[PDB]
Amino acid sequence: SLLSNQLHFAKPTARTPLVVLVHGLLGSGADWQPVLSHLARTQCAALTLDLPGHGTNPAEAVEMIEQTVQAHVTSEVPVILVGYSLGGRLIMHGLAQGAFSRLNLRGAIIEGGHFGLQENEEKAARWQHDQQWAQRFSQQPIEHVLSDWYQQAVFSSLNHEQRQTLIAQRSANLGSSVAHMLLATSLAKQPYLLPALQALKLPIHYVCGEQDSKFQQLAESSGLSYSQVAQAGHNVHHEQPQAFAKIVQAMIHSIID
Repeated sequence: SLLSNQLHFAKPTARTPLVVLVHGLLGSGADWQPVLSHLARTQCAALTLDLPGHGTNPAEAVEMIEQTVQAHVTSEVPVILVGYSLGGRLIMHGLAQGAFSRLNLRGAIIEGGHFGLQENEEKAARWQHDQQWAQRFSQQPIEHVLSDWYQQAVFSSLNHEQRQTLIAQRSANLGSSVAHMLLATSLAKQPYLLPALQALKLPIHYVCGEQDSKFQQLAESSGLSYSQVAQAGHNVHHEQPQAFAKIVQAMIHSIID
């Protein structure tokens, strides 16, 4: 069993790194098409994947990501893991646990992934918050829930037309499957990851949008190398796919000739 997946551009090899792209809650591998359009010019292979409960197919998610990437490479192929939001957190969690140790990992790019909450008080509040969203996704019309989801602060950069486009695209999701994934990977349950990450020899690069105050402050205070993208909020790969692809290219350039 693999996650739903698609290989792009080229055969992964020692000379052609594999860029693994992992979307966030409500998204799918199709979210990466704008970035891939720009990355096509760079010698690499890319792998898009659908997280459990997502796509046209509605420790565990992490294992399945590792297995799906492993199915496309040998130990000689350099791999870059790129994750947006939940996808970022899944990658960071795997990295903190040593879960990708049988891949030739050469870098990671994390776009708006939360390192975790530090205090039981916040974790409790987060669990309530996540349960309330999950119930909404379970039992209310998805377009109603999505209309509120896209009013969250992380999406402050978006205009009405952008929000409406996303509401429409995301309304294909199965509400119950979204809710389960939300809870199963709730931030409330996440160990704080930043110390484990800081200790890795692997280069880890954080990407934030300048208009996303919450994740810009996380990026800025993390001590990790980071890009802060002008004229973008949380979802940089949607808002500024060319700038995002340039960041991925820079890491590819850093690992091979």
